[PDB]
Amino acid sequence: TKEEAQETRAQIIEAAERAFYKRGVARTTLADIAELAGVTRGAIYWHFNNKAELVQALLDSLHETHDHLARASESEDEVDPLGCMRKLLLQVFNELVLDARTRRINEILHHKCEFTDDMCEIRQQRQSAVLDCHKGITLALANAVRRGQLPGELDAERAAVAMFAYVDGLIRRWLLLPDSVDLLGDVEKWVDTGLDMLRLSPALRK
Amino acid sequence: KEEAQETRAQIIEAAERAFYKRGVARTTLADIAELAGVTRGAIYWHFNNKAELVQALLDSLHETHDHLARASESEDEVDPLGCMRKLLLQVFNELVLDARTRRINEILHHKCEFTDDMCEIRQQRQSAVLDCHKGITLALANAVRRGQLPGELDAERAAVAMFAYVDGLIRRWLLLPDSVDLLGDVEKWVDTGLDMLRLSPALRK
Ligand SMILES: O=c1c(O)c(-c2ccc(O)c(O)c2)oc2cc(O)cc(O)c12
Ligand SMILES: O=c1c(O)c(-c2ccc(O)c(O)c2)oc2cc(O)cc(O)c12
Repeated sequence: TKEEAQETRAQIIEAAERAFYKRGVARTTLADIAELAGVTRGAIYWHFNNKAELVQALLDSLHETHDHLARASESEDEVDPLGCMRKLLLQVFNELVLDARTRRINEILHHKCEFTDDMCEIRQQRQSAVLDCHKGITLALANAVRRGQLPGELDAERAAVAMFAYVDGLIRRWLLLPDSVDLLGDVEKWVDTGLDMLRLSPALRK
Repeated sequence: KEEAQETRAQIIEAAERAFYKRGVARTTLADIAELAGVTRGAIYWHFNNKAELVQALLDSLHETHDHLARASESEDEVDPLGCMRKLLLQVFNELVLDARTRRINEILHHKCEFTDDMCEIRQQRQSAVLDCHKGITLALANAVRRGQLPGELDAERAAVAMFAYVDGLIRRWLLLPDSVDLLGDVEKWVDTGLDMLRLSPALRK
């Protein structure tokens, strides 16, 4: 039963990471993920309708580790939301450098996953996630404005974009040129540089 | 002319269409040649492989901006920061206004995988970004050797932070266009980033 279904789902997802990583999403089909996993073909199709659905499963496995700190950062009851957002970003960067799984998935998302008309769902998916992530940072930022943590007149919306843009470019930079930027030693300076932009930038106000 | 000089240009325009439609990984020279109306032999004449075409698209982005870029990185110039702000203004303008620039960037960012089959693509991108970094740092060095940026700021970590902000903003606009108002609020976006290189203590040491 159940136990055995939910072990081969883990086996499928794990061969998917390895296969998308070696060969990229474009030219890896479910047929090939099946063989690496050792499962059958019908195993995969019961589990995952198609490739876009599997890509979304990997992208979802990234949320688990950061869950708690993000919903706390976002609740208007919490009294130190910018410190919750700070500590999230520290955990996001640490996990990236320490957890090879997390780094591998991010490198698939960033450097091995094309947007083509062939599978529009991958693009669509991604637009949702960045919108989701946008919705959260905004609420959290608004919370920091009320709590007088960041300038009281701040554009929460444009600040959320600046910040997402900075964190995303930084992750991508290090995925590309790791031995350049020591993300694990200065990790505090990287998170803080971005956060400074939100409290000091006049361009982000009004 | 002779035979065509601008067969090269016609192959490049077909490469952008092929790559934009179906992405770099599953585009062959045969697709590109069929699309260009020439033979594969005519392609190998200008290019040894696909990675070279990808390189040519990349290199074509530096043409419009190279003047404000060269002006920013020299000592002679009076206004180094104002040249980075102008360059970045032109970068964001060309992107929103030119479809070709927008398509080349959407190819680079969202339509080109880094794989073992073609490791020259990841390599060419590393060098391109390292090249860009040497530049940003030189531009940031003379600005601090002036009234423009705080004294003894780590030129290099601010170079990374800025390249990262801009690169992430561009990619974000390509993903969700009608969410950044990239054109019109242009001034604010460029400045949000440049405010970062002064105002931020974390960028100091
Ligand atoms: O939660 C966040 C998050 O996940 C990311 C992010 C960006 C790219 C990735 O590849 C990734 O794994 C994470 O940026 C953020 C930036 C913020 O200011 C606040 C956040 O809460 C997140
Ligand atoms: O010249 C620059 C440039 O080109 C880009 C850039 C980044 C990502 C792209 O995808 C792109 O097309 C351009 O960022 C910059 C950031 C700076 O601080 C200074 C610059 O001079 C540039």
